[PDB]
Amino acid sequence: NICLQKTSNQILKPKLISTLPVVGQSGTCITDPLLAMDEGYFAYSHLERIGSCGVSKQRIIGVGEVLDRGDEVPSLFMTNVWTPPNPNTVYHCSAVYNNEFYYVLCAVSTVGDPILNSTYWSGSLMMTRLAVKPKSNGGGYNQHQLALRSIEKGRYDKVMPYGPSGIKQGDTLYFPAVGFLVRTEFKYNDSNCPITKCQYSKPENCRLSMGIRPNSHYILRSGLLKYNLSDGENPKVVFIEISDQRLSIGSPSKIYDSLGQPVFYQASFSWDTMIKFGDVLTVNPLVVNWRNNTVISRPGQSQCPRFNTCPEICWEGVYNDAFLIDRINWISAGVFLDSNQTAENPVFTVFKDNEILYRAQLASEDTNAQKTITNCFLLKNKIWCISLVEIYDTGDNVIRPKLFAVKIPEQCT
Ligand SMILES: *[C@@H]1O[C@H](CO)[C@@H](O)[C@H](O)[C@H]1NC(C)=O
Ligand SMILES: *[C@@H]1O[C@H](CO)[C@@H](O)[C@H](O)[C@H]1NC(C)=O
Ligand SMILES: *[C@@H]1O[C@H](CO)[C@@H](O)[C@H](O)[C@H]1NC(C)=O
Ligand SMILES: *[C@@H]1O[C@H](CO)[C@@H](O)[C@H](O)[C@H]1NC(C)=O
Ligand SMILES: *[C@@H]1O[C@H](CO)[C@@H](O)[C@H](O)[C@H]1NC(C)=O
Repeated sequence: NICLQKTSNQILKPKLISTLPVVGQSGTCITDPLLAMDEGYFAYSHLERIGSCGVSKQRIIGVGEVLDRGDEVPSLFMTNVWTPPNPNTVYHCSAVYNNEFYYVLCAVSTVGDPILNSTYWSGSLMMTRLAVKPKSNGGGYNQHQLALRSIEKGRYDKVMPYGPSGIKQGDTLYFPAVGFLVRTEFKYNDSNCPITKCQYSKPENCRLSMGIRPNSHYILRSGLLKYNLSDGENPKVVFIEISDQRLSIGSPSKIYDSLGQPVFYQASFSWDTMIKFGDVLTVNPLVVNWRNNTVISRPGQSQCPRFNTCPEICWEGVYNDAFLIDRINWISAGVFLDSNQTAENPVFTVFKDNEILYRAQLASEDTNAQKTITNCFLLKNKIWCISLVEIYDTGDNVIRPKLFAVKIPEQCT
């Protein structure tokens, strides 16, 4: 039982918790965060850059346990850390937990960020497996690279992990992903671009905004990468595209279990800026029963600001996910930047489709903030959420992820 009523009472008490100590050291910038959680365990990643935010010094990928720290508040206890040999080659990591291991799928690139340099990326992927409870002298039990024998990608030129975390269904893992499709092969009817109440929107705007520029070589299509652990000695990776219902440019996404059923979140990196999430009807093919949410959006720039609904040509926005905490009433929780066109003012928010119930400001109105990743769970039968929030210090000119733990209150006063 949680508070189901709208209230201005400050019933949310966010607690500042803390994975690694380097996150705090002066002289290093911490970027490209990942946080994933399942079954009492977590996976975490960041890129460390000496000085500017840059020149990569170290990629860390670690796993551990989520535990009560001593005073009934959960925190993260790191258990097993891996450092890739060249931090300049590893991009877009994504984590799924299964049967005592976390599996982490990343892109390997000798040509930079594959999203920004798509035409030259080889499409190379790597899969690393990390024991959540390692063994002293555990060799290939503690950390192990898995051989990817084959990547099934259909009509797509390349496919890639794209989002912090996914789900397992038995022996099969599903990572959030994106497919690179040659723009000339994209099948789209401009009549489907919804411009009826949008006098300035051209019919072609949906189609042109399916890539990061209107004249891009590729369009981006979100979906899943399926990895079945029982599928022979070296399982294949299979791309599953998201359906064309409420289609938005392929963007960082998340699939997660909540209350026994999966939910899918897709970041709004274009003109469709109201929150894109909902229960998954089928995983393969991927169909999402998108919420008709009228209260949660995200900051952008001039053409696609917060609350924008009209088709425009734009590639802008921020990843601020939401986690379902009550299916019977469809109530969710996340951290959203309360601003129209600047990445500012992170607020922990509990909300329904057409109603914000209650909230708590995490910093100040002028606090610059960016990516937010929220996961909720039970601790002694009380609903807790942990949110990673990138806080940008404009004075210091440095981004650092902060971790907050918030108990969802039972009462409204
Ligand atoms: C982008 O791709 C080209 C392809 O050869 C490469 O030369 C260049 O290094 C890449 N740019 C960055 C910033 O990595
Ligand atoms: C294109 O889409 C519209 C959707 O209303 C449909 O009426 C039309 O028959 C479609 N066919 C085309 C563009 O070939
Ligand atoms: C995974 O692989 C096993 C063995 O081939 C098969 O029995 C099972 O149906 C597969 N599951 C999925 C979801 O593909
Ligand atoms: C959202 O709205 C559509 C109509 O555009 C409706 O068909 C669908 O059922 C609604 N989704 C919900 C309630 O999850
Ligand atoms: C932010 O955007 C909304 C919707 O267009 C508008 O109502 C509101 O006035 C804007 N806020 C500010 C502070 O300009």
